[PDB]
Amino acid sequence: REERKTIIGKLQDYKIDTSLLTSSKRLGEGKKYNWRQRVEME
Amino acid sequence: YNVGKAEKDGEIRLKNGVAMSKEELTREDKNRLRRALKRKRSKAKRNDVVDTLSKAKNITVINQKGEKKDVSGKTKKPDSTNIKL
Amino acid sequence: DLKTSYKGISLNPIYAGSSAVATVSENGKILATPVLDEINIIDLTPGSRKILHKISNEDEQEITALKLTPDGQYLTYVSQA
Amino acid sequence: SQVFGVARIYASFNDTFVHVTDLSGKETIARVTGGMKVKADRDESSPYAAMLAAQDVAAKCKEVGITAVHVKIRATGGTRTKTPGPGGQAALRALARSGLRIGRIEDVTPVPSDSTRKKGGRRGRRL
Amino acid sequence: FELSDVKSSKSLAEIYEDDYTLSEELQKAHSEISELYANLV
Amino acid sequence: RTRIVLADSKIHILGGFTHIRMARESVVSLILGSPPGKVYGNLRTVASRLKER
Amino acid sequence: SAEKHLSSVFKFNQHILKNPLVAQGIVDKAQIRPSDVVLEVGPGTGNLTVRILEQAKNVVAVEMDPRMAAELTKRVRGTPVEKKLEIMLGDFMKTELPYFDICISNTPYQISSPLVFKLINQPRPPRVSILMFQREFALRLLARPGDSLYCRLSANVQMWANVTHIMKVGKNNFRPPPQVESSVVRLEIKNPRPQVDYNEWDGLLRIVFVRKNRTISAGFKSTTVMDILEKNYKTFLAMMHDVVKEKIDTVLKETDLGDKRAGKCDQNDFLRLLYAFHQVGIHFS
Amino acid sequence: AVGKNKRLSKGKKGQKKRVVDPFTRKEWFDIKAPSTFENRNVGKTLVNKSTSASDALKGRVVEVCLADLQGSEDHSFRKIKLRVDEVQGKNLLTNFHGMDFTTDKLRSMVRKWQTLIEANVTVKTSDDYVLRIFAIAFTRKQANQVKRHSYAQSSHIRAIRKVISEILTKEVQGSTLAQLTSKLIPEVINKEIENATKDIFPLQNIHVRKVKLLKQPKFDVGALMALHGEEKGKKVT
Amino acid sequence: QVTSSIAGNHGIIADMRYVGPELNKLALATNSPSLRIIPVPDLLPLDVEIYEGHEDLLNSLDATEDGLWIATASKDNTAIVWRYNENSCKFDIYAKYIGHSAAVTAVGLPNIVSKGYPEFLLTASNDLTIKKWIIPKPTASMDVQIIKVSEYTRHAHEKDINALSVSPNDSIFATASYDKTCKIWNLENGELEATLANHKRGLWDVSFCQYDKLLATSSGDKTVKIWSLDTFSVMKTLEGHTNAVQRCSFINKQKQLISCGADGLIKIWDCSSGECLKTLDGHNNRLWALSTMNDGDMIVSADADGVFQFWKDCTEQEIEE
RNA sequence: AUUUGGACAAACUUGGUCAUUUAGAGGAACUAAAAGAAGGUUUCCGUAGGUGAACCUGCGGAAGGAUCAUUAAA
Ligand SMILES: [Mg+2]
Ligand SMILES: [Mg+2]
Ligand SMILES: [Mg+2]
Repeated sequence: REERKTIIGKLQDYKIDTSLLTSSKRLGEGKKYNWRQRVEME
Repeated sequence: YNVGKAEKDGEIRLKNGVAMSKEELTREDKNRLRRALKRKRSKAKRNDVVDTLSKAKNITVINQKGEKKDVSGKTKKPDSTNIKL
Repeated sequence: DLKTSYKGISLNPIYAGSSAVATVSENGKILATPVLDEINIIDLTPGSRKILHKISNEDEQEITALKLTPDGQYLTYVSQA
Repeated sequence: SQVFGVARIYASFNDTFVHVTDLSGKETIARVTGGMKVKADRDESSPYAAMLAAQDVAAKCKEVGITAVHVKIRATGGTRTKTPGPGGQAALRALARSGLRIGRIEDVTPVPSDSTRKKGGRRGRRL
Repeated sequence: FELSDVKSSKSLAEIYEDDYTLSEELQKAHSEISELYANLV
Repeated sequence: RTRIVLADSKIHILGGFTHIRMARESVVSLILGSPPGKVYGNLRTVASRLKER
Repeated sequence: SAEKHLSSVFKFNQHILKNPLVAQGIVDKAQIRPSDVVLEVGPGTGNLTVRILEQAKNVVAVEMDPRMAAELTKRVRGTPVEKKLEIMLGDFMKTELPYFDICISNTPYQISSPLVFKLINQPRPPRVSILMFQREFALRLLARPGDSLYCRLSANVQMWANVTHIMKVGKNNFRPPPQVESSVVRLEIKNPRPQVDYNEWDGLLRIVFVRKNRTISAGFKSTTVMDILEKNYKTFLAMMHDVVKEKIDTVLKETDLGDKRAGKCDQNDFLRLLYAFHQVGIHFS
Repeated sequence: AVGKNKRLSKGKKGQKKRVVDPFTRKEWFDIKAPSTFENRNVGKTLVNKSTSASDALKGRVVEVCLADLQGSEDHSFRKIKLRVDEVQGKNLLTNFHGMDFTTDKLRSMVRKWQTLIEANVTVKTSDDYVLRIFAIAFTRKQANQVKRHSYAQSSHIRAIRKVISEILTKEVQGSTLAQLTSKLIPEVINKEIENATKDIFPLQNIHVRKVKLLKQPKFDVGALMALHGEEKGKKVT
Repeated sequence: QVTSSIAGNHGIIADMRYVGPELNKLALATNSPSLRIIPVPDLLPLDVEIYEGHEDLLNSLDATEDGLWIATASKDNTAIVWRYNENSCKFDIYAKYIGHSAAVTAVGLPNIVSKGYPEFLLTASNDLTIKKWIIPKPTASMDVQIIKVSEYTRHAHEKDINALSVSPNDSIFATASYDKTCKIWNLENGELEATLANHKRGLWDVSFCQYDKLLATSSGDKTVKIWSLDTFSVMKTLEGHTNAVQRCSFINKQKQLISCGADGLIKIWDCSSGECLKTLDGHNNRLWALSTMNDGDMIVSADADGVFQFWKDCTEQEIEE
């Protein structure tokens, strides 16, 4: 268990987002905006 | 031939042979006719599942989209200012 | 307010869906054009263009050849039948 | 006074092709399928859809100049069934009614001397 | 419903032929029952 | 409402288009190994429908 | 006239348990505190749900069959516990479930795997869950490293929870009897959740459990895996196929796991493999 | 499926308009068979008019029944491929390209309780046409035979195959392509095989099943003209 | 020279715009290289004006609100700008834009024209890029100006770009692609403002609400979604189409939306509540084109068979009766 | 390029002031409310797998699994 805690602690130094990473699931496949109102109103 | 129910939806036809349009009736006459029908009706399985669901209040329906709605079909929905004021 | 009720006017094609050549009368006033299994006899008088007649065989057989007499009194056509 | 084409009928389980060409086969005159003649996918292989396709093809043949055709009907063949189905029989009857001379009828299904594995698996297919 | 597992004496044209053109056998027994009941009575 | 010729491993089915497709599924079930008793039961369900329509 | 809406979500088209000891044993093992709100999956007629209603603060029942919901409703009308029950009708996997401390489920086995991960990913997840699965699927949750049934599910589920066998339920205990054996198991989601990205953990496991009884080195030999990892390395640099080959070789050699089998590896071996890959810049997912 | 209910596809968006009938620009061409065949007219084919027409016509292969070419139904089950080589004034001059049987005839011949013997040889004519011949034969039972079957021992089959290959090689080598064709029509090769194999084992349905043309020499217009048995124009005014 | 031409049919119509100084003319982008312009019928119009400047069929079309400018996107990888010549009362080729690798599928013109001429041109192509082209100031030479340099070029989508829409103030524009997403770009820089990815099938159309900050998108999943440009999130989802929705437009300012489907039906929705008020059935084929005039008082829809329907608002007439 | 001053002036933040829709909870009015059945599934062996598993799948094998009709020829 104490080894688990040390390894998990060291991971956060190397942590990133995963949105752009390809999933391993792929291995198988191989004026103002509303000026128009303004003219009509006046 | 025997006199039956009114063919039009806006009229009352009795077995007496007398027809009555809802437009020509006065308000007092519409009330007694409503109560007269009530007396007549009083003495006179999936659907059984549906009404039981509607009768109970602690029922929430989840549609295909996952959104939460009541048995009736309308979306099921304290603040200090609201309660104090 | 809300814009719900709408009234539509249709503009169908007069000449389409066939290999037959359109024909016109000698004076150039009457034009007969095949549209699939139907024929549109059209008046070309300027200011008053209209569909004089609509001929629909209903047999579903298209028009192969279509001819309007030079005088414009008769229309002769042949179908795939 | 008798110009011959070749009416190549391909009757699959899910469709029927009626394809008329010249004697060489390099030159297409009219290709119509049963799926061009029906509103539902389920009916593309029907004998009804094959009859509409063949009548549609026969009319185009008479216009171009073809007055007779040889018939080369086929099934999918290969690892699948070797006999043309009811859709193909329907087209052949429709061509005969059409008024074109029918020259010679042959079955040209692709029959393997040997095959690769069929798609079903060890337990079979076509429930 | 009972499904016949024996060869049909009617040819495939005949099964279509008769389609072109509550039960008589059921009513046939009914006449027989009335005959038997009438005689016994 | 069809007729079937079982010539060794070669099956020919004669009938109307919708009918011969009904006959083909039953034959294919038997080939795939479904016992005849279970097949005979399904035939009764479809046979009942055929008379209704 | 509710037929309009309920017919648009249900068509109005099961194996019922018949041993009271199984039903009783489940609720006692839950150890429901008097201040616990309980999510109950698969109320059935209501044999169990009444027992949970007696000892729980509030009970939220999720059902899929409108008939079975009505049967639940009838069994609690005009009762002291009517005010503690909330029935959610319809597919409950798409909906966002409320907060709950305990989950007691007579799961439809079709949704066993999705459910086990729905609870684990639930924000502020439950502390204990008594779930009933089939023997084959249940034994894979309970499988230990080096067992024959050790798989991706065993490794993934054991990183976020601890699964313990409670009892076995035979096919005879249901009517009509199913063709497969059943089993009741306890799942305890870990609090705090371990600080390992789910996508990274699952991403590594998928590549190496394609052939669990094959060496880890062979798992990284597939061209498609190389293509996936090569793109991911490019993404890392953005914020070289030959290079990735050398990077994978060093990690597998240094960790001394390249000649090991995933079926005979534990959490630490995968964690060491995961960490070593991060050092060389290879992020799986 | 052309119904409205059919879901819209991506490919329907922009489609070319049909504004030209292709058959307006097509030109018809007459196909003529070599002189070895009795009926030289073998129909007609069409091609786009020259903008050239000759290029698309050359190399074009047409297969026809021998019964049409000879006007006798004895050849109903045999087909001849003809390849266009020269075009002269709307006449496409063709040469022998291959021969094959109908599928129905082959299935008709293959029967149970007998031995199927097939031989093939790759051999070249004197004109340097490399071709592959396929011969098929079947064992038969004698007039007084009482056994149900007529199987041959594998020693007989190898002996028969050796004899057939020897005959096929001899006939092709000592002959030109045009002369080889003249042998195929009267089925004289098959009678030669029957006589040679008579003392080994009785046989039936001896046929030259197929002929493939693998390689061809340099095309020679003069030889083609002779095989078919120049024309000044007419002044345009 | 030809005195006059009669149109037997107009083929398959991809897009339409109201054009001309009185907006009585209707420009068509058919499956033909020629730009057809027909007069709006009095409510048989055989006559047609055929302008030939392109080499292949026209994918899309846009015009300015005054009607004196037209932009045509063609399958020959080029875009032309046409200007109305009051002297001849006919449109003339003003400029050509040649730098695309594949077919130009969508084109866009400014909604504000202050100098008397439009100043930019947005184009999208099957090479999956969007380019901003500047339009030259008018020159007396009256010779076609050929432009081969674009203000910017941005890679936009992974699948063919189907529609392009410009906001009222010319500050942003949106592209709809069959890769199931709609992207909003800053018109001045081309910077990606947002990505609207909620549909399950590829998008066929995208339409800015000309009055309020709203965007409507139509997809092959048979639904239309309304997006808030402030939050860039789906406000409503409109269901009811049996087949894919190919066109969507706002009418009656923010109040209502009109959509066309491959089933051939035109539906009018209520944006606030998202329920179909009315269904117009006059077509027997898919509808690739839908143009409105005077904020939906007049609506024109074109069938794939070549049938036009001219819908005229008549609510107040009905209410009076 | 860049600087001073003078008007035009988009766009932003703010407290107001006008007009329009609009959410829950109350209070209190008016009107309407003429109906009346049953129904998918051969049994296994060896081996290898499984995350919408009340069971699925790949490979080779077994019957310990219900044979009708035509058929020598001429
Ligand atoms: Mg099938
Ligand atoms: Mg096994
Ligand atoms: Mg053995």
